[PDB]
Amino acid sequence: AAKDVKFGNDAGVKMLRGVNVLADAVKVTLGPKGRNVVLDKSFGAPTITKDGVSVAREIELEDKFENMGAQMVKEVASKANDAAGDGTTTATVLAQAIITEGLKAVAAGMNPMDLKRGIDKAVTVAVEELKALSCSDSKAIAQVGTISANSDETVGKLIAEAMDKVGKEGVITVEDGTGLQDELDVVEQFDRGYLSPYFINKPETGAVELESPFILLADKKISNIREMLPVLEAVAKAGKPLLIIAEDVEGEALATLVVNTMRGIVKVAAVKAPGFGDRRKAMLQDIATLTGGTVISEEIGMELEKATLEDLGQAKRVVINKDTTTIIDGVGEEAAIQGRVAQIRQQIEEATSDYDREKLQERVAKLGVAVIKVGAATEVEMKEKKARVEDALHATRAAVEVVAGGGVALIRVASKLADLRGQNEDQNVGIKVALRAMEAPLRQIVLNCGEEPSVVANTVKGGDGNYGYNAATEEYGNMIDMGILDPTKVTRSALQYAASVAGLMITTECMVTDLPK
Amino acid sequence: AAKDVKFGNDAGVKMLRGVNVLADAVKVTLGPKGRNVVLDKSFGAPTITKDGVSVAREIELEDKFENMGAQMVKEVASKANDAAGDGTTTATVLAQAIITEGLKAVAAGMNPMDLKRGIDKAVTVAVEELKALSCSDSKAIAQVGTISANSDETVGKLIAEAMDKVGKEGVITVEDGTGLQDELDVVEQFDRGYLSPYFINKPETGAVELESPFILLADKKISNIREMLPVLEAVAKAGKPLLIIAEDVEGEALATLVVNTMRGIVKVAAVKAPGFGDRRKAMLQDIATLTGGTVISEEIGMELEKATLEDLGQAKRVVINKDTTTIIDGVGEEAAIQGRVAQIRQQIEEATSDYDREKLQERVAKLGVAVIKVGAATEVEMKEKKARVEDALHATRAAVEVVAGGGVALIRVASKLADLRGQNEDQNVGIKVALRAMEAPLRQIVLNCGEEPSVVANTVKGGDGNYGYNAATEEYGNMIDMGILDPTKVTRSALQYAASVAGLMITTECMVTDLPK
Amino acid sequence: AAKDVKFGNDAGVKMLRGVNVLADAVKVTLGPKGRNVVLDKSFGAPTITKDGVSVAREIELEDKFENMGAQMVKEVASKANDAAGDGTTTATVLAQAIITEGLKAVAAGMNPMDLKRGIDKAVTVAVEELKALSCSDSKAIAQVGTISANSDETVGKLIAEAMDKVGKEGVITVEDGTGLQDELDVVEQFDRGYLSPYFINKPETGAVELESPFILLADKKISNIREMLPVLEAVAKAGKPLLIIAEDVEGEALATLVVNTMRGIVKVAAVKAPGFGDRRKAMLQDIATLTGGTVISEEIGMELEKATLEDLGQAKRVVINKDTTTIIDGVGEEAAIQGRVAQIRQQIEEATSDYDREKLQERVAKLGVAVIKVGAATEVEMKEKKARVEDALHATRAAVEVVAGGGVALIRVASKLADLRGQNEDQNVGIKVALRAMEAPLRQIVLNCGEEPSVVANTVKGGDGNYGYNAATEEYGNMIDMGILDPTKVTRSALQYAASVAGLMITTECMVTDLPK
Repeated sequence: AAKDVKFGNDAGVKMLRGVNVLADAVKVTLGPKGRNVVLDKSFGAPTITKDGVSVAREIELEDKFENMGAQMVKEVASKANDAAGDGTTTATVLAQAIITEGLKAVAAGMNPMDLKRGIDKAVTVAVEELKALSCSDSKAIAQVGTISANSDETVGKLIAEAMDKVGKEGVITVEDGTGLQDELDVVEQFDRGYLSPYFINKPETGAVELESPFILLADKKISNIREMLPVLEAVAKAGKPLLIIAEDVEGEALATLVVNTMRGIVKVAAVKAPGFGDRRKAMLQDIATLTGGTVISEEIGMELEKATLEDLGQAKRVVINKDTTTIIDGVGEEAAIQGRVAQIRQQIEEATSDYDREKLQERVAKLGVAVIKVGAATEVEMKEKKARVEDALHATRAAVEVVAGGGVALIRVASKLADLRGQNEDQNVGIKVALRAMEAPLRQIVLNCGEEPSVVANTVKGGDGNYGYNAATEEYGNMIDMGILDPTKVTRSALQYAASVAGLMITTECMVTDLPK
Repeated sequence: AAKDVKFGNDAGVKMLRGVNVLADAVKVTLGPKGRNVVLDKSFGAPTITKDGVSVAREIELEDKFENMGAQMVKEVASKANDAAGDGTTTATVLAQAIITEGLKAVAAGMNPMDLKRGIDKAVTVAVEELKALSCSDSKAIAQVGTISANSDETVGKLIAEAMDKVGKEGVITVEDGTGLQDELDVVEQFDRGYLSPYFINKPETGAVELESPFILLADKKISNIREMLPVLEAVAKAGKPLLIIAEDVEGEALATLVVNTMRGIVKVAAVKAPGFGDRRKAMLQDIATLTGGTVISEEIGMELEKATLEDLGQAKRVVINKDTTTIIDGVGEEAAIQGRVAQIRQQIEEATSDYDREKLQERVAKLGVAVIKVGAATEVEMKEKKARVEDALHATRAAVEVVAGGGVALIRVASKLADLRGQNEDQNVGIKVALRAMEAPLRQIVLNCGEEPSVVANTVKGGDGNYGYNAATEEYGNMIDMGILDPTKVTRSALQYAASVAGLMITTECMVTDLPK
Repeated sequence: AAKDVKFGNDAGVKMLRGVNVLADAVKVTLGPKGRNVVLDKSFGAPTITKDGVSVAREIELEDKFENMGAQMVKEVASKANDAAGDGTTTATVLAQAIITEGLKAVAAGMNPMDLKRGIDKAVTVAVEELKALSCSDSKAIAQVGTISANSDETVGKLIAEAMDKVGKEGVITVEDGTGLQDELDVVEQFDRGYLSPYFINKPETGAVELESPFILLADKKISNIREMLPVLEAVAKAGKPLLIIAEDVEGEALATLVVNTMRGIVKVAAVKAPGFGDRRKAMLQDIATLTGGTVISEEIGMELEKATLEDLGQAKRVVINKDTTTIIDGVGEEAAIQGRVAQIRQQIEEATSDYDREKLQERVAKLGVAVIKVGAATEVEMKEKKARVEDALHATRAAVEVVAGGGVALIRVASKLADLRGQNEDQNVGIKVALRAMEAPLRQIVLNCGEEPSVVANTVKGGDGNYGYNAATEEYGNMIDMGILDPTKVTRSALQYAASVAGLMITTECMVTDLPK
């Protein structure tokens, strides 16, 4: 359709307004004194939140261009959430700060490209400086978990031990307990999410759950639909849920499965094979050995139509997040899986490239799941405990993949980079833009407290090291001694993502959108 | 004509906007880092100023009610200017601060009357506290003189020289120097201004100047016009200028003289007799002896019509300001004047009431005069140097019968009154309203510097005594050691006038104005 | 009437538009390739000009605020025209450049006061640097004379001839030639203009001309009107024109004379006495000796009314410009004047202060006169040649007590100040604002040629010294060798006036004007 095009400054103003609308709505929920935000529910009473992520999801503007700006900075929160699993609001306040001052410098005549270069330089030097000041050990892992579950020491300990058993990389799932106590057991996960939403049968978690499903392993991309019908019929009996782990399921057959899940029971859930090219099919073999199935390869491609339930692997349970699929308890234990492990473990011995050995080591490391059965007290208490552990786990994993909290770490880092220079004046301005934005988080936390940000900032900048401002007690002191910590992971992730999106927007010279007319 | 009436809140909002428009325009010119304000000239290039008084004079709003508010607070500046002769901008920032928070408290439900009482209480305790922090010895006279003269050591010394010669209670005048340099000599003025403007033949100074005029001294109030005609005719020859120092010139004969000055040469200038009742006519006799004239009393009232030029005293020159008339060089020197002095000097000996002696002492003091002849710098700068000396002289005499500058004095005073309470909560709120307004001056000075007012204020409040912030060098230190002083006179006057006008506005419940329709 | 008030940015935008409208209209006429501007005549064919001054006079905008901005920058042209007598367009392009970038920096957050300080610092260092790149010997006088006379060798020589005869400090006048050719002869003026316009009987020159007028010399300020009537009556016979050289003529008697000149013949013309205080009356005596009159002093003040025509001096002709009065051929030659000269010449011998001798030397210099009689070219071109000579003469005398043209001088000066810094970043920005504006003149000259300003500017900045761009031949080369010179006077005056007005506007925080409604 007819488009609307805006260049330079005209496009810059529309972007700035859009980011301000989103950022302002989000930033009010920062810190222990974060204010509430009312999100109008389609039906019933409105939602009350202090959670930034929840607020951002609702932000969409009428002005096509402003909305573009809001959707661009919304990428900061989502990316930081996907990486660190926390600190999205901090990322949003940092992004806005860099974009605000960045665009103002552009309007002043500064070179967009130079500005970006200066900002990027400040961020690289900042992250390394952040490392110097610095969630690896179980002490920290247990400390983050408890914090994520309202100081519940029980939950933090369960997570720490869970990660200590299967490694801070292994698959971990939370299940219901069987009469009090807290159980932990490894009962025999790849980076692939559902090819399309809607498969999400549990909207609250944004994940797909399948109980005792069959797993169709294919080495080709499904698109034909029709030749899949005979396999679907076979799965329609007993094991209702079906998990398709093919090379890829094209929009053709994929759209058919999506339309079939609606109304027609649980049906099927589709994801793509882990890895690519050569290692893709060898990786599929590992899944086949776990689940006890047969991979329908190129030559067996004709067989895709006459694939019996014997060729379909099976598992006790499977959970598919946005970008992670975990197969819990596969059917083909010991003998099969262990023999597979013996082969690959012998592959590393066949010394070739150091690369191969690393990749093969990842495979043997993958071939079980560690289930955490929660404290089964009464009935409702067990449901809450599971809700606590579930959220606390998710937050700890992101925290794993500490520095003084309250935004003092970034301020302390900015003080060190005061002499940082670039190749020119514009690059120097960009550097200072980044350093001024590193004060934004603390200033916003203080602003929400009802105190003057300029004063508190000045005082903390006057202090040294872990000297910061406790927004909870309205008192200054040693942040770490007061227990106000931030994983170095969430802090650097928030800064890096804020700077990348901000860098893109500052480098933008033209915007195109469908005309309202 | 038809009026427009607004009550309570409706009237309060209109007043607040009006005061904000005036105050905001004025306050930008506060301190050493005061910003410029462009005043559009009717013809030619616009005026550029950092002088608050000049800006305020131009302020007039379209909205009848808002204009009323602006004209009300404009009274603060004019009154403080008339009293201290400086600190009008400080007075305006104080007024706005009290009015802003005062009206907000009113809108919150507070009792206007109680609020005013609390504010007034805070101001009375503040001025006495200001006195504690703040003139007999020559050191004190010279010190306050330099401060009032904008840290000019020369001027401060001159005021000390004069008060050392004729005494601190003696007569002191200032005029241009004959042969450059800077002179001071002792050679052998009452509180009454022109009864009506227009007589002002010199618009630039806002004063009336008469050269070799005749002085008609009358002990009755002129209103008849007609019986004055014969005397005016006699003065129409040779000594064109005429000065009427009668008991009072009623609007009847006064309006006739005003209409006659226009087009009909310089004509006459009218003022009323110094003092009142009994001492009024005895005071007139003193003027008669100086000028060498005869006072037309009650009985001589008929003679008012046949008053010859012999009865009219004469002087070399006379200058009539808004509220001061000065007779320069009277004709009747030595013998006449000296004999008059001998009588009154002998009156004080006739011990009766201590009161009489004080009043009689004022008379003999008026009838030598220490003539300060300013430094003749290009004969153009003579006017600037002259103005600076008379302003400093006036301030020094008032002091005879300094605090830390940069608005730190008021802040230091506000710290002492932190425990000040009233008869109720509303009175306590009003007290705090006044104390918060005492920080306004410093915060505005800092705001104009480009620095954060909340931070600098916090730091100065953390210090002690003369510890303040030098806005010129952007450095903290001992204000007095840095030479940043403020006459206690300008400071207390600015606060008192700000509080009085603010008290009136906060007590206002109804506004009436001519309808625009 | 009701006013309209605008603050900060709102006032800044209105000012910028106004200055842009004026500057843009004016700058198109800059240089040898200046474009034409059509000025609509009230009656007849429109005016066609390449003269900037003529264009500026016509500029007046509808928007009250924008007009204020235009009238403010219009002050740059008028002031530079009054000082250097040329370079108004250059001044206007410099002003606009400083204001444009200055206001943009303000909008960016920069401190107005700091900016002004930086600009002022750049200008002071620039003018001294300009002096370095830039008059005792006849060669220097003639050289600067030709340059000021638009490279006219003839005029430059004449100024050298005159200063060789009566000295460089001597008196020099210019007038029409009697018998064509071009004459120069030595036969046996004060800084005071008409107290009020309207006296200007010759609108084309903006000056007052009186033929064989009487000269009333008074040592007091006239205001009485009435006592002047008898003297006016005496002058009403024979010598119709009258010139009043009193201490000052106050608006009272002045307004009466102005109303009398209208309809009532030529009447009288009033100006104030040269100098002030003591030397004022001694200076009046010198005029009295020339014209052959008697000065009515303080004591003779009564005589002001009975001042006979014998007391009134007389001259052959008198011309009163805006700020200069010249008495041509006084009646009291030789004996009287020469005796007066003998006294003052003997005063300098009485060694006291070096100051007195300088001032006394100025008096004897005023009381021979080198009469330059312009080349009589058709008696019509005589007026053009005459104007050109007096403008060049005025400029040469100022130089006694040239740089590369085409705007290259300022560019060369800006290159030197590349390392100039201030007390802070804002002051550094202001400095750079001034340096960027110094390229404006050349860029505008090139822009009018039809060539790319950025390219030519870059090339000249790449060159050295007098290397510039000849806009006439479209060729680069040594400006001075090509004969493209600019008096250092016009260049520094244009820069200083541009910076002062720009400094005021940048310091402006509020604008007030009569409401259109």
